[PDB]
Amino acid sequence: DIVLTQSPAILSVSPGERVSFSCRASQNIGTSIHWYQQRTNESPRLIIKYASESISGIPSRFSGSGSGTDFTLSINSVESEDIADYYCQQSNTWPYTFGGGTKLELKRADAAPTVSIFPPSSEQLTSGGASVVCFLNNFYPKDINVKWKIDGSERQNGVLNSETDQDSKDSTYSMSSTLTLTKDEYERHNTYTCEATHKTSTSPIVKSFNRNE
Amino acid sequence: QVQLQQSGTELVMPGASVKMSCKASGYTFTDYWMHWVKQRPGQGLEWIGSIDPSDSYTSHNEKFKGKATLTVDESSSTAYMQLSSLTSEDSAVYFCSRSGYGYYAMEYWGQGTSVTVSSAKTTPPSVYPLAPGGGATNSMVTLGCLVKGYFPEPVTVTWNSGSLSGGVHTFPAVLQSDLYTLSSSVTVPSSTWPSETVTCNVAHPASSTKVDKKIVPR
Amino acid sequence: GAVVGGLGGYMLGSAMSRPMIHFGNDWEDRYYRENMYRYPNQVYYRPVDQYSNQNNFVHDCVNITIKQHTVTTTTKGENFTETDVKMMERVVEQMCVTQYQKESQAYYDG
Ligand SMILES: CN(C)CCCN1c2ccccc2Sc2ccccc21
Repeated sequence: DIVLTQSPAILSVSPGERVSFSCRASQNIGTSIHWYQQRTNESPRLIIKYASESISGIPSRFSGSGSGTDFTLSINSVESEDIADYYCQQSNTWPYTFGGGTKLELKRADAAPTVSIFPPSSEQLTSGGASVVCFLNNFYPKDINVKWKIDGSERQNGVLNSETDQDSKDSTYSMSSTLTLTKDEYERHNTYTCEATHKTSTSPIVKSFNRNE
Repeated sequence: QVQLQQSGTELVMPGASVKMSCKASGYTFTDYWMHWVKQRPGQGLEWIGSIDPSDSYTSHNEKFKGKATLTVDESSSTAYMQLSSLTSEDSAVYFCSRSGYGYYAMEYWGQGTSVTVSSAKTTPPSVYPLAPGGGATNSMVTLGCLVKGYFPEPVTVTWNSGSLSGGVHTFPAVLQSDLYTLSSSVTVPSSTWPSETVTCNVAHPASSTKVDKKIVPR
Repeated sequence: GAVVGGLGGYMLGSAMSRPMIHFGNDWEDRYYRENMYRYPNQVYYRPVDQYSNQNNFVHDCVNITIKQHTVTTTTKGENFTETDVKMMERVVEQMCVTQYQKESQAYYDG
């Protein structure tokens, strides 16, 4: 099969900037590459066909070049509406194949997360459950790591995480990390710590509480 | 103008099949190939297969031969894809698309059908208030609501009936056991809480659930 | 259908205008356009009443037409690749369906 490799996987861009990203095919496909834009929660949209041919209704700032194996999609001046995943696809021979995508991302100043930890509610404890929640809000870049500890000991079981998409206003990211235990298991320990590691600091942001307090 | 109309959602049991439709309009149906593309949550596009409506000649991604059956109904200008023996691996959005005339850029796309495969029954959420404990700082307090153990998606989380829109992060749902869980945080000035009321409103249409949880200290 | 020599029950349908066929990718569409003249423009079949239904008529019509086109092609020192046979199968299938409808219409007309 024709493998399509897109680079980079993620591209951080500043509004107005000219940006490019590449699609390379493992075999010669002439001009039989097509580019699609996919905004969050939307369908893909054709933006360039046959390497370089424009599509009606698509802003003229989009252009493509290349023939053979190496293909480039260029955006003359990147706008907020251009923030999306971009996929290439070849139609020269079966099977049709797609590149793994290039995600566009708005570049902003680095921001450390505001971290907040929450003990289990009494109403959850009444039902026998115990979820300790940690919010890591409004940080940049997207990459971040959360560790939980109970009485000093690390814990990864019963930890579920969830990440927001880049905020459209301030261009930051947020994450929630929830550690779920049983009431009895939760009663047998005192201290619970949410530990956030982010590139804005080599020091982890530690948020914790002690039950007996 | 050409349009490709697909059903929004399908909820389907593991091991069952689903047949999803793609109704075309605004052009001569038999003049253009139709294509089916899979997208797993947070993953890329995967070609499943394609069909020429003129004679129902098909081509498949090898992996989907035996899984995905492609047909059309010329009378109704509708393409169909039937997926069989569904598993959690088939939970995805499925797009149909149409190419050009003797050209194979996918010019028009349906809105996609989101398939969830699960044996879970409709379950209302347990909504837990997340209140801090005195040592909250910044001149700014973060409150939260844990929405746990519901099925299916979606839930709508608002704060104070939608009057609290700024400073809220409602995170995508995550599968915990075989039920969904999400949290919402709202960041608010220390004046306004607990002096004024902060309440999360969790609507779960599928179970006719509408829960208001006031965030109270301790 | 026209009968001659020793068709062993088979009949030759009248020549059909070659349709524009799209194969769903750039290479095959071009290949087909350039090579379509190498495939039959008429099909061989047994009388329609000798089959259970369309599918069985078509399946047979396709096999005999292609088999017999292949020996004549072989006699000329030419060969069909896997692509050729795939494409031939498709266009011959179309013609066999058309032939069935024509034949079954006549079968209904007394
Ligand atoms: C000149 N043609 C009438 C030959 C008959 C067509 N045909 C065929 C083709 C090539 C070799 C032998 C034969 S005999 C035959 C038998 C059934 C159907 C088609 C054909």
